[PDB]
Amino acid sequence: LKIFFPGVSEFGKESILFHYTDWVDDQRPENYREALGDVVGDYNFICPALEFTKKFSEWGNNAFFYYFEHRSSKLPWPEWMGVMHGYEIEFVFGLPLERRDQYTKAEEILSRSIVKRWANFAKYGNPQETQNNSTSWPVFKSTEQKYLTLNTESTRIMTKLRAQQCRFWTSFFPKV
Amino acid sequence: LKIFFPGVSEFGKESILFHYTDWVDDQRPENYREALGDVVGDYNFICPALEFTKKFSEWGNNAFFYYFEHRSSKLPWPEWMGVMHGYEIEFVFGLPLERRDQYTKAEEILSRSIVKRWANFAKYGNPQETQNNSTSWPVFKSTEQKYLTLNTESTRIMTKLRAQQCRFWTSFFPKV
Amino acid sequence: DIIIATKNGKVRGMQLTVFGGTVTAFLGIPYAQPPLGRLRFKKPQSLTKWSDIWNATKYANSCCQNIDQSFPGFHGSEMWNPNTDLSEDCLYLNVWIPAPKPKNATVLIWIYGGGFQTGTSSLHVYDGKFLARVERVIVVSMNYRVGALGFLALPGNPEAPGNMGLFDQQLALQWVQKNIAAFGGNPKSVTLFGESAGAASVSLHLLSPGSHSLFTRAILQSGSFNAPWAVTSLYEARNRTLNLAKLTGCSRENETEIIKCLRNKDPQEILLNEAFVVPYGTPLSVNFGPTVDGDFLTDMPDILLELGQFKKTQILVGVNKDEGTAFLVYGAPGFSKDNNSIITRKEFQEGLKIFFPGVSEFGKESILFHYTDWVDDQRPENYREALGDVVGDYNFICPALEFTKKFSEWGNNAFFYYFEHRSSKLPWPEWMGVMHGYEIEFVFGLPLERRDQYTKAEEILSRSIVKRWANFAKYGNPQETQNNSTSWPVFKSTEQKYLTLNTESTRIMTKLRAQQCRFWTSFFPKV
Ligand SMILES: *[C@@H]1O[C@H](CO[C@H]2O[C@@H](C)[C@@H](O)[C@@H](O)[C@@H]2O)[C@@H](O[C@@H]2O[C@H](CO)[C@@H](O)[C@H](O)[C@H]2NC(C)=O)[C@H](O)[C@H]1NC(C)=O
Ligand SMILES: *[C@@H]1O[C@H](CO[C@H]2O[C@@H](C)[C@@H](O)[C@@H](O)[C@@H]2O)[C@@H](O[C@@H]2O[C@H](CO)[C@@H](O)[C@H](O)[C@H]2NC(C)=O)[C@H](O)[C@H]1NC(C)=O
Ligand SMILES: *[C@@H]1O[C@H](CO[C@H]2O[C@@H](C)[C@@H](O)[C@@H](O)[C@@H]2O)[C@@H](O)[C@H](O)[C@H]1NC(C)=O
Ligand SMILES: *[C@@H]1O[C@H](CO)[C@@H](O)[C@H](O)[C@H]1NC(C)=O
Ligand SMILES: *[C@@H]1O[C@H](CO)[C@@H](O)[C@H](O)[C@H]1NC(C)=O
Ligand SMILES: *[C@@H]1O[C@H](CO)[C@@H](O)[C@H](O)[C@H]1NC(C)=O
Ligand SMILES: *[C@@H]1O[C@H](CO)[C@@H](O)[C@H](O)[C@H]1NC(C)=O
Ligand SMILES: *[C@@H]1O[C@H](CO)[C@@H](O)[C@H](O)[C@H]1NC(C)=O
Ligand SMILES: *P(=O)(O)N(CC)CC
Ligand SMILES: [Cl-]
Ligand SMILES: [Cl-]
Ligand SMILES: [Cl-]
Ligand SMILES: [Cl-]
Ligand SMILES: [Cl-]
Ligand SMILES: [Cl-]
Ligand SMILES: [Cl-]
Ligand SMILES: [Cl-]
Ligand SMILES: [Cl-]
Ligand code: NA
Ligand code: NA
Repeated sequence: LKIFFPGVSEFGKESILFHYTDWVDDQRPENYREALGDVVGDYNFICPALEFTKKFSEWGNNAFFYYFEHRSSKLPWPEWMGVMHGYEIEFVFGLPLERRDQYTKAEEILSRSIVKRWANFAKYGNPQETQNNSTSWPVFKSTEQKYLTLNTESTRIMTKLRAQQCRFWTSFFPKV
Repeated sequence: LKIFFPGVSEFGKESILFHYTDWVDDQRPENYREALGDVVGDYNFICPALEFTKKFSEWGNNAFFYYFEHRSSKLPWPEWMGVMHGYEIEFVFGLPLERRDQYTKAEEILSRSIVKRWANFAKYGNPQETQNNSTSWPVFKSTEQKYLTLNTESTRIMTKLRAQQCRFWTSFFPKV
Repeated sequence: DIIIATKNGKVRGMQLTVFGGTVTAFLGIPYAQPPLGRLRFKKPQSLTKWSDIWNATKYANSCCQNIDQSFPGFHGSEMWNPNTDLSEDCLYLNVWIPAPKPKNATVLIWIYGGGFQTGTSSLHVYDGKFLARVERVIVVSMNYRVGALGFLALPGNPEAPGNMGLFDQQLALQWVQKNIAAFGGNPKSVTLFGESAGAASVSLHLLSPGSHSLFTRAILQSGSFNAPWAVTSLYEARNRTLNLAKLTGCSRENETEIIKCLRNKDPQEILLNEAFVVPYGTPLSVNFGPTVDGDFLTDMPDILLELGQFKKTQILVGVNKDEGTAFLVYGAPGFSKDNNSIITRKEFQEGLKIFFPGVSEFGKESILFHYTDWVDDQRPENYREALGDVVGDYNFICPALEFTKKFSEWGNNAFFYYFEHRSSKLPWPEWMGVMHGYEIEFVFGLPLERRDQYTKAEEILSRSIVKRWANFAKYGNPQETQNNSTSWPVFKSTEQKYLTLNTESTRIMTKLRAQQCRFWTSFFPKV
């Protein structure tokens, strides 16, 4: 926390530790490894993207939020780093549509779908994949905060990503 | 804080200090004297009474909440202790209706009104003073949290007493 | 060196250090032909075009006007008196711009009050250099003609049509439309703001077809055109124009001759006679003000308001906690700024005669009935407090609240403030409380100057108002979004939520003076 939160009241940092280390439970050895990464990505990316989406949508425009959960079959970084920052891009750009290329079959399908949703969004303002019985992507509203999960198995509609974490980053931390 | 919050993580207590000492501004010499009392009465009385009232009312019953702001003309405790715990009782019981007794005129009127509201509540479930162009006492709802202020000058309808303080006592502190 | 090219010529401004930074100020830019001689009492005539550099390096002449001589040497009163020479050649304006030159800055245009009989844009409390520095808006202010010179009316007749001084403001809003891009300003984002008669002025430009496209939003501090002092009737205006003629031996039979005669008079002769054009007036008399002229104002403005005939845009509207007090030392028996002014019932009564001259007896008993049902009859400052509430509720507070309601019923967002902070530096005594006119220095940021003996809580208070005023102007929403500030709710009929402005805690409340204004608003207009 000292690395990532340099100045950084001591109480600021205890507060991050308090929020992120109420273990369930204190047994699991990868507890603190998993907490540091969530701290970093929730503070830096996830809550600020969710807060932008809320505020933006409160002025009346349609907004769609995704949660990307697929780890590349070809990721060179180790397993513990999971679904990393930067690693949806090759799905968005379609690199897995190139079969010459050693991605799984489920990855081609996954990327074909994202490409289609990205392109429908661009042409028509609506990120639907309309042909293949795909889960329908609901608009994101304050109040419901529905988002769509992107993964090889089943995509889901869920609500209020990191509600508890981001209440922390969003209401409390800016105060310290 | 050590006196009132004995065991009492150190971080618990810093958190109270953080919440209650963001001065506006750091100039005022009675800043810390005023903060300690608010800490004590918000934690011990005010937020728990407001949370009870909310939760109770969420099940459908009419609920009325008052904020008593009048300091007795006869208070023996010093001025800085202000509108103290325990000192509405003599207004509720009508002691100021006894003129023999050295309370101001505005205090007789104030107590006559409370007596009337207390008694109408008891007989009719509605704490209104209906005859003397009195401010009407709105029910307390979650959502609006309207309450009525009781004082000699003008009674008011206000909303969300100590909203910021009690978010602290109510959501956060129980965690420490 | 800082020269800006305008449609009529180049103008040179001056640099100013404010808070370790710099604002450029162009004080004294002319915006119309001087309204002298043949032009006296006429609509401002557009400005000719000058080669060479006009130097805008000091404030210009203030318009001719009577001066407050009640309290010589007293800063409370004399802070409002003019501080540049009086002259009929007073049609000038001031521009303050952030340094560096902003790219497309929001514009705040100030319109001073003074009962339409007095005032000037060059007062210290109207100095927009703090706003420019702090919020990087552009501040513009203008002098416009006051008294008979600015509002004499002989309805229909262009030699003295009425409302000239509102036309002066207008022609100034025009100069901003044509000229303010040159200065880095956005003509498409202009907010008018003004206090007292200056606020009534802002509210009539909301009603004037000719002003519709010369601004975006409006702020009205302690004033609106539905206040009882704000519009002179056609009846009264004629009486007054003829009474003026009579008093200067200018009675004629050819109204065009009355005017030619009045144009031979000299400014002092005219000024000197204004106060007596009415059999009696009050400390709140507006002898020569706005009239329905069929030009600037096309119909009684109460009718325009009721029937939704005004520019559709957001408004910010406010009043101060003790509007009425300042007037009581100008003629109410037993009042004085030099003591605590505990008056008697019979004094209260004689005071209603002061403020409510004609004035059915029953009208006045009705005010007494409404305002003297004591709770309770014990308190010695009871009648002192009632007279001031009477005066400020009738004259400012209820008419501002009624304007806000009616305006908002047509669909626009509206925000209402209740200003409750008394200046740590107020020279007037304590009993006069939060006085009319004393929010202005907070709005203009004078308390941001620490050199200056305001408390810390006052700096913070003014920084916040500045921020809310500026967000309103740029974005139509008077929020202070960064510092966990109370959120300012829109004002709706039905709820009538308003925000309180004070050093301790700001609140959301509802239905300011509900009981008082039911009185002024439904009942009194009947008497
Ligand atoms: C409309 O004007 C007349 C004019 O009366 C005035 O004469 C002016 C030149 C000026 O000196 C002024 O002070 C003076 O009163 C008003 O008529 C007057 O009204 C009062 C009360 O009604 C009488 O006591 C005066 O004697 C009377 N004067 C004359 C010569 O008729 C009239 O009141 C006015 N209307 C209003 C009330 O504004
Ligand atoms: C508060 O002062 C007022 C104002 O009148 C006076 O101003 C004082 C400060 C003092 O210089 C005094 O001599 C001056 O006249 C007082 O009202 C006055 O009351 C006096 C007492 O007889 C009357 O003579 C006046 O008519 C009246 N003045 C007017 C024209 O309004 C007032 O009595 C005083 N009261 C206090 C101390 O509460
Ligand atoms: C400056 O911005 C211009 C428009 O900005 C305004 O839009 C208005 C409708 C109003 O809402 C204001 O409050 C906005 O700020 C734009 O058209 C101009 O071209 C811009 N000029 C520049 C940068 O030179
Ligand atoms: C739709 O379905 C076909 C066959 O089932 C498949 O080949 C293709 O990848 C799908 N298209 C999209 C847009 O996902
Ligand atoms: C109602 O009013 C009367 C007279 O104004 C007063 O004596 C009494 O105290 C009031 N009653 C109540 C219930 O407050
Ligand atoms: C304008 O001011 C500048 C000061 O440098 C100078 O050129 C000149 O004296 C002025 N022009 C006048 C006085 O008309
Ligand atoms: C009145 O005489 C004046 C002299 O200029 C003139 O303005 C006007 O035409 C005359 N009005 C009439 C027709 O009486
Ligand atoms: C916001 O907060 C800072 C520090 O607490 C303060 O210096 C500043 O005055 C505030 N800004 C506004 C717009 O009130
Ligand atoms: P304002 O301009 O101060 N004014 C309204 C008439 C009070 C005298
Ligand atoms: Cl475990
Ligand atoms: Cl799917
Ligand atoms: Cl989650
Ligand atoms: Cl302080
Ligand atoms: Cl009441
Ligand atoms: Cl509170
Ligand atoms: Cl009393
Ligand atoms: Cl606040
Ligand atoms: Cl009120
Ligand atoms: Na915390
Ligand atoms: Na009546």
